[PDB]
Amino acid sequence: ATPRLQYFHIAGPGTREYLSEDLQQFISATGSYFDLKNKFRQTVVAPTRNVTTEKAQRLQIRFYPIQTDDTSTGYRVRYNINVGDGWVLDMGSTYFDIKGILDRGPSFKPYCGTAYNPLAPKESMFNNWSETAPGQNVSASGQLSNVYTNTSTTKDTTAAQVTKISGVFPNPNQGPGINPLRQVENANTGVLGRFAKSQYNYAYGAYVKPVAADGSQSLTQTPYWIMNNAGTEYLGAVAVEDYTNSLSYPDTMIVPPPEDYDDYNIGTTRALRPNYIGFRDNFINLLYHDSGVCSGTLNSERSGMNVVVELPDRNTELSYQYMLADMMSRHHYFALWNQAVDQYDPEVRVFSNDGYEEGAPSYAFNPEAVGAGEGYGPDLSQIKLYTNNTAANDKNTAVTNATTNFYFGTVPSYEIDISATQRRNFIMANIAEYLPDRYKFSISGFDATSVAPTTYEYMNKRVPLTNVVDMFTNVGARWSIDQMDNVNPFNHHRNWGLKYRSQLLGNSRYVNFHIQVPQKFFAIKNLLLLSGSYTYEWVLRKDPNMILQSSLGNDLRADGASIIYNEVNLMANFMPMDHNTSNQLELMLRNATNDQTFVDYLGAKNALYSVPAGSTALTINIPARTWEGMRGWSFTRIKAAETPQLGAQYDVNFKYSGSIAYSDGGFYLSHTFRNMSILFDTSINWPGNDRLLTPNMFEIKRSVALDTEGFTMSQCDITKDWYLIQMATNYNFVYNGYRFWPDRQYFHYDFLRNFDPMTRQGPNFALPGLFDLVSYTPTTDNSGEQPSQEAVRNNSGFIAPRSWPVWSAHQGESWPANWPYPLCGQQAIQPGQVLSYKKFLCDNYLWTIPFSSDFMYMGELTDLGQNPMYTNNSHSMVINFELDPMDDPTYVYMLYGVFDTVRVNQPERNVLAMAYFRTPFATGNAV
Amino acid sequence: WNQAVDQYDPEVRVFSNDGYEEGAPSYAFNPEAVGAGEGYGPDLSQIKLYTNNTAANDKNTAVTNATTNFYFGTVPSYEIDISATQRRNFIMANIAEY
Amino acid sequence: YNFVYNGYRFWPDRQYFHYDFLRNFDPMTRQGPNFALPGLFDLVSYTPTTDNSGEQPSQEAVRNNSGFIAPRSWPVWSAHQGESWPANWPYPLCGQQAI
Amino acid sequence: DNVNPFNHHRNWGLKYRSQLLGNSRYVNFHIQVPQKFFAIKNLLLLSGS
Amino acid sequence: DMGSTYFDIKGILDRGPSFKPYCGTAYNPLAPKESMFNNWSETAPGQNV
Amino acid sequence: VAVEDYTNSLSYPDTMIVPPPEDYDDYNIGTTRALRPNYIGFRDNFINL
Amino acid sequence: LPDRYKFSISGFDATSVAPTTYEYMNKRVPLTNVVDMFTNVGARWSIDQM
Repeated sequence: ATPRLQYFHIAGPGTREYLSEDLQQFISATGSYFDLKNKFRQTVVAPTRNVTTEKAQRLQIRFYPIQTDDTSTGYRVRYNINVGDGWVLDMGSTYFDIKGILDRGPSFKPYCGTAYNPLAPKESMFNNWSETAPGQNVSASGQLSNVYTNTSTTKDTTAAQVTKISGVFPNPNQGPGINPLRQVENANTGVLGRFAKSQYNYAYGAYVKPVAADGSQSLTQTPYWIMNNAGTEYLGAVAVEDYTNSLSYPDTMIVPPPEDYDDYNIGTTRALRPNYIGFRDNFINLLYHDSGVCSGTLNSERSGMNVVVELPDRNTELSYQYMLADMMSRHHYFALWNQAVDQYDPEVRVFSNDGYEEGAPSYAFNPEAVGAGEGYGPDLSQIKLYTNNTAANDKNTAVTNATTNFYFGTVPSYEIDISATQRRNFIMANIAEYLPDRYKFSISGFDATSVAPTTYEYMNKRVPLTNVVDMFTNVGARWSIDQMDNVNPFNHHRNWGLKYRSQLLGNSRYVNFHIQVPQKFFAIKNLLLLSGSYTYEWVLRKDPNMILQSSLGNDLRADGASIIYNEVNLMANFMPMDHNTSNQLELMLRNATNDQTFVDYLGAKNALYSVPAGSTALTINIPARTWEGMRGWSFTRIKAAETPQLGAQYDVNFKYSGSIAYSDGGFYLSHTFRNMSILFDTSINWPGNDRLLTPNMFEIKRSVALDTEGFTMSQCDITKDWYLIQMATNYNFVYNGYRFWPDRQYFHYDFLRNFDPMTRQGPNFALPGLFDLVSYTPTTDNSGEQPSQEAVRNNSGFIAPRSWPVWSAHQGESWPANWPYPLCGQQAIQPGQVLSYKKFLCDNYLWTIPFSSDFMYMGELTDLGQNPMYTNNSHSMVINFELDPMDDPTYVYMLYGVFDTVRVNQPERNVLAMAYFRTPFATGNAV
Repeated sequence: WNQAVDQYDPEVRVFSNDGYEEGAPSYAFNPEAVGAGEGYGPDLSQIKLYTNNTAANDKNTAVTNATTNFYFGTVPSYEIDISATQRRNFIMANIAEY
Repeated sequence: YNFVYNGYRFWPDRQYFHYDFLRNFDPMTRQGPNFALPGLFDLVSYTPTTDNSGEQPSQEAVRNNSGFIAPRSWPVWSAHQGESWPANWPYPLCGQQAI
Repeated sequence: DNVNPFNHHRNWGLKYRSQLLGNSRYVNFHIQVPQKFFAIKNLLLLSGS
Repeated sequence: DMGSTYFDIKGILDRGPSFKPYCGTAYNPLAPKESMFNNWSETAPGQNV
Repeated sequence: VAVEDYTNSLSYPDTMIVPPPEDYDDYNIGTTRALRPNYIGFRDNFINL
Repeated sequence: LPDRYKFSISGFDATSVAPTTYEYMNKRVPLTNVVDMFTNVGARWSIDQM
């Protein structure tokens, strides 16, 4: 409070108490148009007393396990958090510092495409050399680039280069080195090259590990002479290296032609499917949460009873996902808690087929501007240039030696439309490659039942059908491919969150990971422990499918993935606040009238109801209950293959490593709910007041083709009833008018941000014309040939055959396309020959129904949750579903509305007691 | 409410002519790596391969039958500047068209 | 962000600042081959010859995109030349044939 | 500069609006059009006919 | 309020020859990097050409 | 044939010649590349003005 | 890339012009192997030379 500081308002009183009172009224009055409040400084002074100890105190304490007890399924660690008096510990700052060794398995490509000769054409060959015995029957094809301007008819100019052949001198990188190739003479140039003796001659992805520090892929180089039909004339030399055993094709696969074409055709080489095997969002599935058989244990010393009890019907991971997404936007990337949300490519899921950016005719010209590619026109290779006679208007003088090139026509070029070429490459690799297995076929060397359908090389060696999706697939419609509307979009190499999460571990599969995992159990997520000695043990998963997330969802255990935890230490930060006040703080927190209370953010009992493949309906009957504070219902359906056994130490039937929609918020099956009904008693419908347009059921969607009375809103098949339910729940205003609500777009799990209605038209088949020339059923035979796909004849001569795998070389001839019936234009099909396909996708939403009498949010403890007709009187509801029938077993992830709270009471030193209470479902059993 | 505001492309209205992304000379090669497009240099179509003699530094033995093509020079290719191509197609189909 | 003892968390309230911590703090990780081993010859050279000539023959040891780009000793923006060849430099850090 | 920039195929709003109806020129459209007149845009009508 | 006071500066700026406002070139940009614009090399008109 | 003398009337603005090495200086002209894109605008907030 | 990872183009020579000049930066092509497609092919990794 020095007067020198006070004069400049650095440690002075403050603006409100030193300015003239009239001035404060003036600046406030004229504060909306003439702001003067920034011209009078004010400084906020720190407490500077009774807030921090001078005692030598550790600011950040590392806790290392007393006991470990490693096992094959989990990795337990037992800590002992000693909090002295005057110390106050927040478990919000507690986390597990985990460092170990991570093997992400060979099924891990951190990059699309290949790294070896990426610019090489797929069906290229690296200077072939195929022989039976050295010097015996030999076949060889390659470019001979290097020149040495030899004087021929003798060995001296050639043998000099041959003596250099044995080294790296052939040097495949260097070529002719002459820019005008026209200037070189055929008899005074010399020929050099370097050929490879190997099996599987493919330039694309060809890798031969070096043996010396200067290129030198091989140590033995037998030289061969090049001579014309006569042996007298010396023409060139050849270097040959044996790559039969030294050659490999990492991150690439051979796509052979069909079995009838296996001979006299080597097919093409394609890079393996990119796969990212990084950790999951927020380190989900890394601690044994939600498991009552292998839970953690936090308890004090005086009170030996464990205060961390976990139920198999709660969801710790998903609750954190919802809590964090409401706390902040999910597009923020926080690498500490590995906070990278699972996000697909919006251009890939809802495939807005807008054709392609049709531009001017674009060509690829010669390296020079002179040539005769497809040399139509007169030869002009033997012409003679004569000087003109301006008086006689004719030739007068012949030029002595006119060395002229002088070809005919424009620059020889090959035409490409990149905007269409890249469009099909985008469609057929970011969309086609992720089709379901039922729309794929083997590659003429692969056989089913040899490996499980959840392995990496199974997914690589099954090319999708080329007509189920292509450039013509609903050419003008923003339409998510209905063939993959039920395919997990987060299992995609464009999943930027997982893409970031995998690259935080490195580009190799041998990762010495060091990570920090937050505590997520709601009772101890933000617990503020007072003085005392606490022991807090927790067990960590070792399942590669659980702890690691693939971008393909393959079985990581079957792909050799594994993890070893070396050190798992517990970090805690302690405020160095004055012991005279922290004991006061801990004493006003030991007082029972003011003790910590924590709720699970999800607030939902979690029940998974099996729905088999062919089934389309599900009945959820429940025993008699009081529903004393129920919040409502939330439900989506999750594939059983993507959902682990609940409360399982180690799930053996779980052979999937993509995005577990149960654990995280990666919901993608909010569609495929036709309708649902609620009956609290055997026959008492919950709405039961003619609230809805269909009072006895929650008709989520109805087909617009069969629609007669309407009941479809937002230009899709969702119903008026269901649309009102969602907007009323999330946004609290439907009776004042439907509107968009930008205040909740950040939430990443609300309705409007991801409710995507789409519409296409499609030709009406089963008509005299309109033959539906696209086959969706593969022949599921060993050969990589699908003749049923050869009826589309689009891009006929410019793409690979439709029966062939897509990534094979093009062949055919230009031919009028026949398949895509023009739905628009002046040559369009008849208006009676078209249909409508109103549809909607809604990802990451998890449909909610509030247990509120007007469906509008009016408090966490809803309108009817305290209505003493349910609270006082027992009821046993039955919930009836009908769903779009899928082809694989799925659950129906039904989330009720529960008030799962904890009252943490710490009456004495190191006496810790937690009381758990859940209002509708207090017993927490299997329902 | 069919709420989708009319959005002109800002890169189209105010044409910020930043040229094009000039990289290395881009080349489109033959489907194979072997070809004789613009067949400059010696033909090498009727050649015969001879085994070497290390001691004599010369030809010693002819190969029985060498089915080889052995074209001259680098891999035949056509040069295309993708970035300039896209820039012009963008201009003509987005600015010149309208 | 004035809160560390209650737990490390992302703070979206300061991501506009253009000079705060979490906006521009970018951790990254790579693995790389371990050279100074019997194999793994480190076929990339980082020291140019520093001569008047426009040739760097020490760069000719990567043999990747052999017949499809300019020679590695040549300036990058020269015409492509060479012959197709299996690449040797980039040691596979992943996949079946990973080191 | 004096040509309507919203009459462009890169009109993302218009592209979305046209794609909401389908890929054909033959549309069995079903839409919900709001009321915009200010007197009755937000009028709270009491009981009555 | 000197918050509104600024300097209305106008003058002649020469940014120098070291100024390319655009990546790439503007003259035959689609031309291949090593092409020739229809060569004609001679010693004298009608001589060695 | 039409021949025009551009010996002194021709220039290569915004482009530079990237010649091959001296071992390839003859019998090869290499390629040409545009100069590095350089923007010489003023600084942010007219800093250092 | 830094000047220490570049070289002259067989026509340009150092010490002829200041290193802080434009045509010095133009006429110094960088080394092609220090940064290329294969440079940490799977890693989100800022180039340690940059």
